[PDB]
Amino acid sequence: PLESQYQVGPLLGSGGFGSVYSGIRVSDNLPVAIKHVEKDRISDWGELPNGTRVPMEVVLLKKVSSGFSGVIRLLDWFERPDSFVLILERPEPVQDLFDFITERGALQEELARSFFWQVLEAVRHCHNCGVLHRDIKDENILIDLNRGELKLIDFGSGALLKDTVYTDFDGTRVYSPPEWIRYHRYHGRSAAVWSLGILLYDMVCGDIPFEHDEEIIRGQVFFRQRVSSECQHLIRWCLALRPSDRPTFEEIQNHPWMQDVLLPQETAEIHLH
Ligand SMILES: CC(C)(C)Nc1nnc(-c2ccc3[nH]cc(-c4nccc(C5CC5)n4)c3c2)o1
Repeated sequence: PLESQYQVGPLLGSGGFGSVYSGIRVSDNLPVAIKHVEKDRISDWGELPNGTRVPMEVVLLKKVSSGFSGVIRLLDWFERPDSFVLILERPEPVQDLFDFITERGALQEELARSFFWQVLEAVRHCHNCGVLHRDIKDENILIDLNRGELKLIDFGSGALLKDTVYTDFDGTRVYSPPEWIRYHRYHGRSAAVWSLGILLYDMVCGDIPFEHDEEIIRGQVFFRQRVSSECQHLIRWCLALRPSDRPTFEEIQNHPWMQDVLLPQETAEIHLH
């Protein structure tokens, strides 16, 4: 099944719950990415329409797959005795937003606006299709350098979206909201908005605002870089301590800092080429 259909490049990276290889489909030469998940390391098992037990990442990616390219395409998946293999789209040339920010330091605001807008569009699409990612960060965002288009990746910490409380959490501590640190309780939308504020701060400052649990709970945001007041306001709003004080996605995208956003293609010519 697999060996025939795909040629395997080197490793692209690995985290908890996954290892990802660069790869090529032999039939069309289409660039792919090949993700392997060990069954013994899966803490959160999903179920398909078929009534078949597979990793949650597969459930979530199937639920969001259609014309929309702000989320990574799941092309195919396989089961093996001890593992699962996911075939995912791979743009070329591409670069991880974590590496991209590392290289450039603070992003100019025009570029941050485009990037953050596209992530917001992506996350809205996820919620629309019933999916909550739970690990929004620079590491889980890819830049298609030719098209200036961003893509959410790694739904291995994700869950079905629900409007009731979540008591489990598998994503990145430093990106997690204060309600999780203190009460091991949160709600999806409000918690995602927090992690997006961490993301925006990362984009405009070159680094994340908080390292320890104590700083997260204090919720005081210091800017080490020149950032506009409109941008500051938005970040501080997303990073409100009390979830109900956080903006909704509509209110984020209607904020004054998010006006006159560049199209992706414009974003590439000015900022990436
Ligand atoms: C832990 C991590 C980020 C490796 N998990 C992950 N899960 N899926 C991917 C994933 C899926 C499709 C992809 N297509 C292209 C990449 C890729 N390209 C360049 C650099 C990177 C590194 C962060 C992994 N990924 C890709 C990754 O990564």
